[PDB]
Amino acid sequence: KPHRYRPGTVALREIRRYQKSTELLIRKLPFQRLVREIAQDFKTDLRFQSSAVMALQEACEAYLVGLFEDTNLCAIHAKRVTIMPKDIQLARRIRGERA
Amino acid sequence: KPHRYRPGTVALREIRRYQKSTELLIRKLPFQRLVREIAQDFKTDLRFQSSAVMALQEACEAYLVGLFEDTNLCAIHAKRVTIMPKDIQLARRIRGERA
Amino acid sequence: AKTRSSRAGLQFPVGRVHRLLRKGNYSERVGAGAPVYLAAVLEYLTAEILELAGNAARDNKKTRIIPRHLQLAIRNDEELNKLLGRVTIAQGGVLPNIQAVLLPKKT
Amino acid sequence: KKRKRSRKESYSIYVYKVLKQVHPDTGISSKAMGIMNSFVNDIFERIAGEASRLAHYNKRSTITSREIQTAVRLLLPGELAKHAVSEGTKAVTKYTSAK
Amino acid sequence: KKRKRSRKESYSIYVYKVLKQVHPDTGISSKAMGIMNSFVNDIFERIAGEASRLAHYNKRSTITSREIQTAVRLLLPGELAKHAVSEGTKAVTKYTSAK
Amino acid sequence: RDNIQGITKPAIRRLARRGGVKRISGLIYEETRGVLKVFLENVIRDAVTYTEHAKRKTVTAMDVVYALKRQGRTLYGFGG
Amino acid sequence: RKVLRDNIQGITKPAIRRLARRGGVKRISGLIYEETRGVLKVFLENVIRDAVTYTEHAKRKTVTAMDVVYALKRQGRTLYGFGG
DNA sequence: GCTTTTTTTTTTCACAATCCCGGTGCCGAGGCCGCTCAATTGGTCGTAGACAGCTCTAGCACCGCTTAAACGCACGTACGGAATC
Ligand SMILES: [Ca+2]
Ligand SMILES: [Ca+2]
Ligand SMILES: [Ca+2]
Ligand SMILES: [K+]
Repeated sequence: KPHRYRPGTVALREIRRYQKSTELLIRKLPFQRLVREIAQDFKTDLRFQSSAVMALQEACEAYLVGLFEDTNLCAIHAKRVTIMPKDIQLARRIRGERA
Repeated sequence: KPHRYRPGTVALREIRRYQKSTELLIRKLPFQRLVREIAQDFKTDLRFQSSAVMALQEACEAYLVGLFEDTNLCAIHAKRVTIMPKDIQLARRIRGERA
Repeated sequence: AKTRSSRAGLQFPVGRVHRLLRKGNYSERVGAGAPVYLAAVLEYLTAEILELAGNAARDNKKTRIIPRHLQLAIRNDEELNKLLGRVTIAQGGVLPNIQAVLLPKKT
Repeated sequence: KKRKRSRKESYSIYVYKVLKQVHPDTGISSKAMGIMNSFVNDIFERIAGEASRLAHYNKRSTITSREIQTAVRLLLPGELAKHAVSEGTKAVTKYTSAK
Repeated sequence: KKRKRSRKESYSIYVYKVLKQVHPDTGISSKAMGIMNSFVNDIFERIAGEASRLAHYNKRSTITSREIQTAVRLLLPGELAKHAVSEGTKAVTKYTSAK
Repeated sequence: RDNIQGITKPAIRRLARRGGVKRISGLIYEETRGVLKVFLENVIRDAVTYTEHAKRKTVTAMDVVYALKRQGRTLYGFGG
Repeated sequence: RKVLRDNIQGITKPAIRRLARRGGVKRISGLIYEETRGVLKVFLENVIRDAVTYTEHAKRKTVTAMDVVYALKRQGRTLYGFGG
């Protein structure tokens, strides 16, 4: 028969991979476009120094990565393995991010 | 005439009662002594203004009430009504008061 | 004519530091010890991090320190970590850490 | 040739010098060095700021090495604080006697 | 003969003045007054510091009403910001127009 | 000197009432106590550090208030 | 020149799954991905608005890496390795 | 105590991913160099703040009341957490 890893066993592989590495995990252009998309909403016809778009990405990915950390702890607090939007909202509530 | 409120019913009354009031909930001298006790470990034969002990209490209690608020949510996140050590540790882990 | 750093036994520029102080609107007047003390503390903290980063670079069989090495040094060291609690190292990644309950049952 | 690029200061040489005192055979990446530069600048502003406030809280016009010290005690964690306080003190004591 | 209390400033006369504008019949407890006074001082120091960094970041020696405004858009939330700016502008416009 | 026990169960309950908490495990009263201790250490240390820098033997409101602010826990109504 | 598309969708499911891998997450609800985007969006709004303000104050028409950095430090999210 | 079925734990490989080396090539660390501007020296001048002296404030210690609050036990209900689906 064909091989097939049990549900979770690649997920853990992925975890080990991505914690071991430093490379940015969102695709660089879509991020770029999104930044400019959001930029507009405040001021039209604006330029960005790449270094500024990159500094935004580093900062984003970092924020999101920590949020998952806090989130996973909220899931595990509710005797789950599966993160949910209710987990995120708690992290963010406790963090002070939103009310 | 053996009249008893069921478990949780005065707890609620209390919650209502104390949220409504502003007075400090820790007895003052014991608090004072604790401050002075802790003070010694940094610098001996200190004195305190009475107002500096009150600023410390106002702050501590406020700290604690707040920490409870977040603890309570973490209880409820695990489908509990009763706050537990682990809830407090999560509250603080997410807040970043400890690892 | 000799450097205030060499007079204090230091690498970091006592003179630069003194100027940044004056010019940074921290106070009207700046004692002559201040930049000597400040420059030294900045040197001590730089050195502490460079020992550790360096070790975590040697560990990786890499001759040059990179952000990862900094991150590993800092995050793995109780105190450095606190000091840099709300700091984000670019290109640093995170410490290998998989919560226990997410591993399968070990034997 | 055209216009030469305007002077941007850096701690880079002083980081290098330090580096070779600690790990001679160890070197350092462009991005790494940028991080060191952020870190030094960071802790400047932190300590300078705390010293500014110390002086101003005591109606002092002068940030002396006393301010820088107390500041460092307020701002550094235990073992890091001590060594800081040593190396600063050392280095003033040397500076003083070398006039 | 006794005359030894310091002389320490406050915003209390202006808190009272502004109070008699919005509610001329109501007064204010001492503890309330001192919350208000901390309040003003807080926000002073918040606005000022940002404006001090705006300048220093843009290599300028002068905090102007341009920096106060920029700080204010940065430091206050949406609708408060709007009215704060609006009131700021008005006040300055009226002062150029007087002398 | 073990004044930490002066932070009674009742007083602890009260605080948690005001935090909208309904039911409380027995192990919390000690957990609370530790936390409360750590908080005070961090605030008092800093406060006294301000005291020692102004060369005094008497800790002032301001000392506290200036510490609390460093600690991000800014306090209104004691001379901010 | 041109007004931009609807890009928020470019923060793909793969990418969001990878980021939550870096965070030690093993299993992921279906609903996570859109919720993340909203969070990510609000984050970028908040920083960029602040950055653009630093831009606007300097009367420049090009957001600099330092604008981002100053904003990020304002937001309590201090970033090393891009200046200041 | 018997006896069969599940059920658990152990055995035997087959595979797939990961790891590790040497090889190859590219580019950025590293350092040299020449010039500039920012630190240093060696002056003077003013006042910040160290210091001594004094006032008197508010911090400390102790006493004895009268409660309100803590405590410590008796009793049971509703809640947490295991098990099952
Ligand atoms: Ca060494
Ligand atoms: Ca004088
Ligand atoms: Ca149940
Ligand atoms: K006194």
